[PDB]
Amino acid sequence: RFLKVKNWETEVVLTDTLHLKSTLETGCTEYICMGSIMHPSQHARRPEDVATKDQLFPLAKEFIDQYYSSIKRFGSKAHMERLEEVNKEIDTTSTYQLKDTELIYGAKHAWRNASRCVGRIQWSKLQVFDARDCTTAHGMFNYICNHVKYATNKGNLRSAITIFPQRTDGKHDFRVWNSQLIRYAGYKQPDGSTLGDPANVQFTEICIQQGWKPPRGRFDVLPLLLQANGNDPELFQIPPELVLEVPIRHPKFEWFKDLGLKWYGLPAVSNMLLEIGGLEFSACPFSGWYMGTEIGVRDYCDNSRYNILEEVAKKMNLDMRKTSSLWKDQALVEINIAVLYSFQSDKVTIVDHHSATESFIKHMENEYRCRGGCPADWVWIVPPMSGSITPVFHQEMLNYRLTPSFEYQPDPWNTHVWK
Amino acid sequence: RFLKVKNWETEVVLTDTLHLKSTLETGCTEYICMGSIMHPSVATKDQLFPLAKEFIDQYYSSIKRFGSKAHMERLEEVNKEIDTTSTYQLKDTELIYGAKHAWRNASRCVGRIQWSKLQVFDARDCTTAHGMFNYICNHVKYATNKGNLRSAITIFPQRTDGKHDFRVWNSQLIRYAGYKQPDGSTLGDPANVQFTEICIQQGWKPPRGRFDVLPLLLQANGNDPELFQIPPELVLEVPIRHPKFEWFKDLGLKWYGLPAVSNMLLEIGGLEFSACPFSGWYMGTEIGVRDYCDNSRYNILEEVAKKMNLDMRKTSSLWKDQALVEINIAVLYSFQSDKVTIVDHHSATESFIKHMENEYRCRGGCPADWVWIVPPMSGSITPVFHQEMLNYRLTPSFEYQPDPWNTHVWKLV
Ligand code: HEM
Ligand code: HEM
Ligand SMILES: Cc1cc(N)nc2cc(-c3cccc(CN)c3)c(F)cc12
Ligand SMILES: Cc1cc(N)nc2cc(-c3cccc(CN)c3)c(F)cc12
Ligand SMILES: C[C@H](O)[C@H](O)[C@H]1CNc2nc(N)[nH]c(=O)c2N1
Ligand SMILES: C[C@H](O)[C@H](O)[C@H]1CNc2nc(N)[nH]c(=O)c2N1
Ligand SMILES: [Zn+2]
Repeated sequence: RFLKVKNWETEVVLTDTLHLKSTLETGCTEYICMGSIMHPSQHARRPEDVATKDQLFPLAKEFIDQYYSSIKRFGSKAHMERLEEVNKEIDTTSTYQLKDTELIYGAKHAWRNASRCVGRIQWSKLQVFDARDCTTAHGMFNYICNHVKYATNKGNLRSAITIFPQRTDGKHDFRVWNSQLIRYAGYKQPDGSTLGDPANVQFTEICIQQGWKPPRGRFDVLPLLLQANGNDPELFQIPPELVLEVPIRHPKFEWFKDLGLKWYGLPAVSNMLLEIGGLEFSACPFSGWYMGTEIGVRDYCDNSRYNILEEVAKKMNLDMRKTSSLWKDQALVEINIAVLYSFQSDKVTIVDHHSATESFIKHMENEYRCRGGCPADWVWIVPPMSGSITPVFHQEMLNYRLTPSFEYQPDPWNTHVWK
Repeated sequence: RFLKVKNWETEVVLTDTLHLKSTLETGCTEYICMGSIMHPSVATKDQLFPLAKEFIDQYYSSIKRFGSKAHMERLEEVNKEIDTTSTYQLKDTELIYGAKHAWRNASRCVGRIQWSKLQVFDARDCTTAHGMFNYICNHVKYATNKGNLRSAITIFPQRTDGKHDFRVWNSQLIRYAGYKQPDGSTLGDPANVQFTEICIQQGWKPPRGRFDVLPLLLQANGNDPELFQIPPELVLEVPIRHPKFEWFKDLGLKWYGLPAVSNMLLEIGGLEFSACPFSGWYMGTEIGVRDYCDNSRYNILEEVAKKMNLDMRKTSSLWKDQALVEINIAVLYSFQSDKVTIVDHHSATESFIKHMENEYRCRGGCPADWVWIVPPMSGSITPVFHQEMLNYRLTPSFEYQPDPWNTHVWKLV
């Protein structure tokens, strides 16, 4: 059945047929909505490790069919032969291998399918680095360094994904143990408080426990912790010259630069899993450019993060006596003004939440026009500040799960059998 | 079957068993989620007993009287009525309980920590629009309480055959008129333009100004609705000024103190109360963010940013964001100075989190609509933003109904 979505600010209605292709459960039922659960479902597509032939082949035949349908070649010579080819590979190795073209289509369509991503207007501009030949942590580190250098591009950032060998039996997983390629360290204090970034206290302590000598500051770039083919992970320090960083100053308040804050320029998620025709790529660092709110709202102001609202209000001469002065809201805007101004001053790519949300509505129209729909997750698309004065707030959205996709995966130290 | 929700700021984990009690659809399916759709998707005898049995069993359970003599008698008494009359009548106790639980069950409402203190006015003896006006006037006075606002609902007879419905045509009991101009602009509140037209056509002579309190349009027993002017002295209003910007008062802005929604439908035990205006007090952002800053509303963001000298050339200045905060400060300060009840979005979200935990503890869950609970500004810095929530439809519930002018078949001339 068709389904309609409406924008209550413009009354534009869109009709969704794409959802008929959705594959995995969302977690919801007709009696219960789970649209604010972080991980609602666990509906995978095969047993975690090596499926049987009748379990893996259907998923592959699905993806190949879709890819050749994409390129106006359904049922053609290449398509029929490829099916037989994947049959014989599965028969002989219990898995199969993607062509380079199929790998790129797959990567680009996982992004296009990422319902939580406000940035997807860019989806077809992704640069894919094939690292499926990699065999060691050292090689993993080389591929990552090149990723970082390409994607940073001196501040004119470029979207990229690097794809390491697919999972095979689960014992031989490639993993980036860091959650992002570049994050700051968090240090548990003697008095019980925390220095650096609290999100990373546990990882930061794994690194120290692994032999990292922490400089023990507020903005200590963490080492890379890389796992190849199921071995114990290994530490690597990213060459500093490759880590672009922006000092936060404020266009008006000169005292702001004296708060001593900076953030890195490149967001690069490295703990997610990419899924293409039954194949699972457990290591696939991908990177873009920040929306300003990701730094200034969440990274700086969350309570279990940097928590600098506290101080920015003091230096602003604000009534911190009661909430109704809205001192939190007022500092929160100034901080985000500063992040945007600092990144733009240093000609480092960044997008504000007004431009980004506007782009996503344009993207949404585009998709409904040519594709029959566009999975979008209102809870994540709406920026965490000034929600209702952005155009996505008044936009109805359908959420559903298309493949290929990015998926979550457990932290490798919960499941790693050490050597 | 249990179900868990996590707070990702505090790691508190609550366990929802109450969700098994729902039997109303959400519009979500197993493979699509519709949690951001505004509106997803009369009874015969056969349909009615089970709904009534459901509510009566629930009521006698709530008072530790389940299976009692008085419980079984009420059930049989209810059955008799649905046979003899095709409907039935709620007791006064049942009505109060139902009214309060509909509030308790309203998943989009962040102010439900107050649910048990609802003052219920039984207006089921009403027969005419003039009767309705009297009841509403006494609702407004009382709830307003000279600025010390008190929650209250007034409940009118209930639907019978669909033909003799009571309706308040107003969407709230106090709203400002809106006049579209020949040049395309709008005077007053753009949100109420259509209802303003309806009133004018019914005979209302508008002052055609910025803050005209609309007249009540009251329908009783399925008759044509009638106009009535709320007595001006019962409409408490707050002039909006700002504690720092002495120029803010020059915007000439004011709002009414009493938010009082009147277009919804109250469902208790299969009975439909199509007129049931209810009221509480404001969260600031309802006025400061959605009333004055929604582009389709009073839209004073441009004007406020002007008078702040902000750089309005590029969005990344965040002038919009900056002007929004100041309006919302001015709203809270204005109400607190005139000692009219109001809650800011921080305090309100903190209270709802306490309320939710308590309701999991004592009730086994608490249906909540994250898309509506999260304030429309500064979301991530309020605790609900990080709170996982399960959404499902318990009854009694408040429900949406179609606008009366889209379905009313007229009588006069
Ligand atoms: C190019 C600039 C991009 C911007 C501005 C952007 C923006 C965002 C933001 C703000 C979020 C929510 C993050 C949070 O609040 O925690 C998000 C989610 C996400 N983004 Fe993007 N993104 C960009 C590029 C990319 C690329 C290149 C990929 C992968 C190819 C990607 C994949 C994702 C995924 C998979 C999620 C959510 C996954 C989940 O949790 O289920 N993004 N995006
Ligand atoms: C006393 C203080 C109250 C506060 C602070 C409050 C606050 C709110 C807010 C902010 C909303 C969202 C409105 C929007 O942003 O569009 C809401 C929705 C709602 N409130 Fe409350 N409210 C209060 C009292 C009540 C009472 C007394 C009732 C009924 C007896 C009630 C029933 C509802 C309902 C039914 C909805 C959502 C209706 C829908 O599904 O659209 N509220 N409330
Ligand atoms: C590529 C990219 C860019 C950006 N600017 N932001 C991004 C945010 C996420 C993201 C998704 C879910 C959870 C989290 C936080 N762990 C981040 C992500 F995957 C990729 C992002
Ligand atoms: C009683 C009460 C108090 C308050 N403070 N707020 C309330 C807001 C709504 C409401 C529900 C749906 C949409 C809208 C938007 N006009 C408002 C409502 F029914 C009742 C409210
Ligand atoms: C499209 C979207 O679902 C819609 O605008 C909703 C979102 N959340 C909301 N939340 C509140 N409090 N009030 C609203 O009107 C809305 N509107
Ligand atoms: C409980 C809630 O679903 C959770 O905190 C979500 C809400 N929306 C979000 N939205 C974005 N963009 N990023 C997030 O981490 C979250 N967290
Ligand atoms: Zn849902």
